[PDB]
Amino acid sequence: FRTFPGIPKWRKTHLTYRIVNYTPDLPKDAVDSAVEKALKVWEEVTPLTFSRLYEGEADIMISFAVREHGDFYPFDGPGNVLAHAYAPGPGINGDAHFDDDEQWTKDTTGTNLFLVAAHEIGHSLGLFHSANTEALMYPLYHSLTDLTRFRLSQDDINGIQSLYGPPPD
Ligand SMILES: [Ca+2]
Ligand SMILES: [Ca+2]
Ligand SMILES: [Ca+2]
Ligand SMILES: [Zn+2]
Ligand SMILES: [Zn+2]
Repeated sequence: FRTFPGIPKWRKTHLTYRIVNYTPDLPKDAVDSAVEKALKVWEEVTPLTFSRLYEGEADIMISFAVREHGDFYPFDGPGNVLAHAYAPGPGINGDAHFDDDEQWTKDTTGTNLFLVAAHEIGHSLGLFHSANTEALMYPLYHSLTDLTRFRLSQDDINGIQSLYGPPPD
């Protein structure tokens, strides 16, 4: 595992999230599930908790965008960059943007939302790119057909617990 410079991390244990908009690619409740599922992955191995907001600014703002959206890093059309997120902090920090020029799916027939979400939210919680090929933080998005087999790798667990520790009890 690897962490950002000056090891940015949330100084609080309870974080809020907000799904700013929805993609035409999927039913709305499939986006919610993917996100809440992605949150569970991290929540389970740390004392971190999450709650949802539908107004105001949440710690982690989630949205779907195309090309040039609200920042200095415009998306790039089909394929390649799938999504991007900011390390812990105020404002756009912790925020996660997803490229809609991809076909987001609940399965592996295009770009699986849950898988990329899990990855991006890694970045939101302070994790950088791992060198371990079997890790979720590894920069390689494979069309991991076997979602049925997915398991957070010990490397990812090590890295997130380095910042927030194991669950309370
Ligand atoms: Ca934020
Ligand atoms: Ca792209
Ligand atoms: Ca699309
Ligand atoms: Zn962006
Ligand atoms: Zn990444």
